[PDB]
Formats: sequence, C-alpha cells, structure tokens
Amino acid sequence: QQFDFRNSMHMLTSNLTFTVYSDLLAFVSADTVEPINAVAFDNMRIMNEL
Amino acid sequence: QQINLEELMRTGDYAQITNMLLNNQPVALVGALPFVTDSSVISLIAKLDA
Repeated sequence: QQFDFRNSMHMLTSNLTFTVYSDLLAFVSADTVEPINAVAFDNMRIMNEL
Repeated sequence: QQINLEELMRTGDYAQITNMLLNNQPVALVGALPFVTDSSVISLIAKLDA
C-alpha cells in the first residue's frame, strides 16, 4: 500500500489521570463487640447460659 | 433527648451520636462519669467545655 498521510492521521480520545486500586476492602475500618455479647437472627443473644 | 451510654459502648454506637455531634443538636448523655473542676473564669468565656 502507498502511503497517504491525511488518512493515517487520527486524533486521540484518552481520559486523563487515574489512579487504579486493587484489593479494595482495606479502606474498611471495622472492630468487634466483646464476644460475651453476640446475637443471631434471634436478637436475644447467641451463647446465653451465663 | 437521651442515650444510655451503658447501652452505647455495648451496642457499638451507630454513628447516631456521631451524627448528632457532627451536626450540632441539643442532647444529653447518661451514666457513670468523671467530673473535672476548673476555676479561672476565663476558661468559661473561652467556652472550653465545647
């Protein structure tokens, strides 16, 4: 093929400046009550024989 | 209004308090508590207590 400039010159649509994140989750801050205080769907208290 | 502290540190706080504090709304707290005495009026005008 012969070469024709015009037709080979294309413009470019590119976004600009990301920052890609993996793992995710991590951003989650989470603690836990003290075991002696649990509950199931029940809501009364899992493990309740003092 | 009110919010039992005992049940708070038990339940795990639902940002209920977190929100009210953030948004500034008239509220109360309840239970055992450490008082702290001050003098030099100043402190007051400066409104330290907030």
